Amino acid sequence: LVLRGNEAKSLGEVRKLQDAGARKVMYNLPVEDMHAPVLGPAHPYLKNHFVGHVEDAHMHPIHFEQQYHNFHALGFGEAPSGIGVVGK
Amino acid sequence: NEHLVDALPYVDSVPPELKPHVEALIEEEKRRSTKLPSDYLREMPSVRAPKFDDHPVLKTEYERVRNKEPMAPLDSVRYRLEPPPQARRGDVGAWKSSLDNAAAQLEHQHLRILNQELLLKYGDKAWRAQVALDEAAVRGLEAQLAALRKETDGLNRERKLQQHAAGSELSKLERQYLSQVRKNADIERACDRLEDAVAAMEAELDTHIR
Amino acid sequence: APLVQIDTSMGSFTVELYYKHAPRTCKNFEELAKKGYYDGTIFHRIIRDFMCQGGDPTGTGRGGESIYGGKFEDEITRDLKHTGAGILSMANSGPNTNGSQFFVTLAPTPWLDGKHTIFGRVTSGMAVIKRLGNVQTDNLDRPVTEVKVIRARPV
Amino acid sequence: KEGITRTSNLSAPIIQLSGHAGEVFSMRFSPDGQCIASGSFDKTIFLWRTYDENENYNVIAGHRNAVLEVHWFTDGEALLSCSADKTARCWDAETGAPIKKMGEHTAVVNSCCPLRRGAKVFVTGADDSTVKVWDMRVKKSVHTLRSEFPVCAVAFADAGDQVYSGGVDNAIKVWDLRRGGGADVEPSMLLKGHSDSVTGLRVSPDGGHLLSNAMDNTLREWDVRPYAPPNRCTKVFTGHMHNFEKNLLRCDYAADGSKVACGSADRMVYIWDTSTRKLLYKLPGHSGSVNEVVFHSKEPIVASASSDKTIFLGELTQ
Amino acid sequence: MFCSISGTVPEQGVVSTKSGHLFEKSLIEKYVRETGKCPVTGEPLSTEDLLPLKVNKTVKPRTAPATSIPGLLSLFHDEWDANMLELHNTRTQLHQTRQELSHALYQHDAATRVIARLLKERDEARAALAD
Amino acid sequence: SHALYQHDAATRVIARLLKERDEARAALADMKQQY
Repeated sequence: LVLRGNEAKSLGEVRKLQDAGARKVMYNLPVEDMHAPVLGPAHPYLKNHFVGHVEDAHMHPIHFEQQYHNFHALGFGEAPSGIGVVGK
Repeated sequence: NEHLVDALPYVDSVPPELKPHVEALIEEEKRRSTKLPSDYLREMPSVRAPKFDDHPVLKTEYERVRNKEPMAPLDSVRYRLEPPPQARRGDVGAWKSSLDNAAAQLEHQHLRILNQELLLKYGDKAWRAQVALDEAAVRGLEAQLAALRKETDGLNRERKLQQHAAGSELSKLERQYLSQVRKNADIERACDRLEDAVAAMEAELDTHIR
Repeated sequence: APLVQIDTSMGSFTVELYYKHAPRTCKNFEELAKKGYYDGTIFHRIIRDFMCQGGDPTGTGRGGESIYGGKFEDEITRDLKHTGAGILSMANSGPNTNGSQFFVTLAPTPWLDGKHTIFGRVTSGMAVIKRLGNVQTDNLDRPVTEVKVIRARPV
Repeated sequence: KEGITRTSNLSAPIIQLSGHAGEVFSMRFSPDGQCIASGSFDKTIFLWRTYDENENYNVIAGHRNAVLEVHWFTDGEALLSCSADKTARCWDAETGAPIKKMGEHTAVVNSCCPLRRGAKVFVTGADDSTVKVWDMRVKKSVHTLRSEFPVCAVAFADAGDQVYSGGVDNAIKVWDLRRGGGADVEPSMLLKGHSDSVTGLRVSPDGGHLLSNAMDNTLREWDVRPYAPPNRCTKVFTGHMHNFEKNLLRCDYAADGSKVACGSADRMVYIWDTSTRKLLYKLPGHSGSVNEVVFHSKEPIVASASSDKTIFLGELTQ
Repeated sequence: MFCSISGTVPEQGVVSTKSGHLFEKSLIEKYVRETGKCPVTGEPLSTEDLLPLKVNKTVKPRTAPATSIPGLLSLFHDEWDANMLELHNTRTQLHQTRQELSHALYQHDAATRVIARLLKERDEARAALAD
Repeated sequence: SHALYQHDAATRVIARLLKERDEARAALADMKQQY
């Protein structure tokens, strides 16, 4: 019964991808489906604004001001990306 | 009449040197088997006698044929088309027999040449067509084969996928059974602590009498 | 191994498949052409002066299957360098992540040497590639007139 | 079109819950899985239905500051709200009336967990470094333990005799309340391995496992079984984020113990497969830090709450 | 093209309507009245349900020696020779295949008994290790 | 097609079950090695 089997199955249709442009996700897929990048040569230069990506944010107001003034006045503050601190 | 007495074969590969072991086990299984027939066709349906009790024709046909003693080819000696021999020459009714065979073979060869002329005149595209039809049956049959191969392969692939979906869960269930085993050994050292705690209690009553 | 054929809604052109410098990739393209995979299969990403990507059946551009079941590894050399137009290379999302997606280059793209496994070059129908690079594309570099690959097959 | 295996009865596989006017700090599904208790920074609790309209049929008010943490009580009709206005409050859900408001804490009552088997009793740990145990029918607090550093996350164990509290002090503690009827008990267990504060604590559906989210950007899984190895640490998860916001980012177990969901500060809803310790879902869509994620009691539905005044409510496909 | 029961192209081509199986006219009439059923499966069938698929078979090509009354009857001869020369060999192939099947069935029964036994072995082994 | 394949499958069954047997045997063997 083990006669011969292949690994061709479990690919094809099941892997549901979204169009390389669409900025919504209509269904909750796994990370490998929804994510898992487009393809191809970097290109020479799909973004949101014109010169970058503008995204809404929501914090509590202490945090904008506190970080804006740790850098603003002191010179050195927290990166708003969550990656370390900025400056000297 | 067993129901799905199966361990999955795409998961559970039979080892090399387990062929001799499983062979010897099946052999001793055989040795003291309950009703060892090796003619167990007795329970198989009765394979009946060849049903021509209403045609003696096929009756005698089979009675000879199983002995394979062939029928002789048809009347080759009459076919050589010969008139009455020495002991048959003088009698004329023998020349009536000769009329029969000579005239019969005469028109034999006549309608023979008629049929041959009729095909070599006409038959060419008929053979064209029937050889086309033999090729059609050929290719249709191999098409059936490719189809059956395809559907069966798809079913086999589905079976393999199902086997994979199960063997993983089985393996993990068994490894967590082994972890349940080590957990039992943990609670064994718990029983150790039971003994130790009672030995410790074997001091409070001492002080109590003291 | 020689001479696979693409015939597209813009035209037909034929690429050789380099045997020695990249056997895995070439065998992939050979067999995927054979199996009817690159049919339909619109050129989804066309950038002038850069490349003509194709090979994703889903039209998304996110993933195209292989014959090995998924990704496979590059075959970058110090020999195979993207030097001019018509070079056929595989599209990867980084190192050793090729799928099926390929791109014909329309220009010399040095900045891809070392990242994208070449496996061939367009032997016949460079006119089709020139006409196909200049097609109208949207802000995503997607041809506004679908450029289908109506049939791909070896010859 | 696209026909991908509708799991739940929800009209759509991704539903956003709006109507709040502040950050949403903690949420909770009814035990019978057809209610939502959402507690916002706007010191208000929205009650949503999980099916057929997602109707916020009641807004309960009565806290004077952000309602930081909400659970439901074991039968689902009484609600435990905990706030920054130093006041924890028991409400009746069907009605819209508050039942018992205890405000014994001196500072913001960050964390609370009501006991799931036994009496109507809930733990609350606040900024005063004191973790207090609260029985429903007495008006005094039944227990009060004093750490030295402000309590961020607290949970009551499955079985009902110990309390887990984790905070800014780099170590989460397990305390025994029956072992302590005194006012300066010392901690029973010291789970160490987080490199800074703990923010969220969830008791596993079997009770042997405790989930801790840390601003060590690390989810850690410890075992609470009294017979453990020397290191009770079992699992580590990477992937989520904690930032300068230092919001109360929580934990959750899927109702089956199969997934673990964390709220993150990178606005992403993270859902790991506990076994392989790897990332199953990384759902986008939130504009603010994701505060708490709750797995629906019956179905694989995940609902998240963010600091963006909305709550996404959807099902998982794979 | 062939009647399933016949195996060579029917000269009175007939499918039954109920079945999907094309049949020899005389033969399948005899068979429908000979058991009352569809000989492809055993399905119940009646003789009129037969459908006269007739598109004029007349293609059977005279071969070279067969083109002769002496030839046609001589090949008639070796033909009937071969028809019974196949049927009897199928009788004995049935017998040996049937015998093989019986042996296989007995082997299978032995295997089932061993699996039943070895399972008791393993189940008690594990229940013991549980102590 | 039933029988021969089924006996192959039964060889597989008892192979699985004897591996299971010797696995539990090694389990008890480590068990009593401990004590």
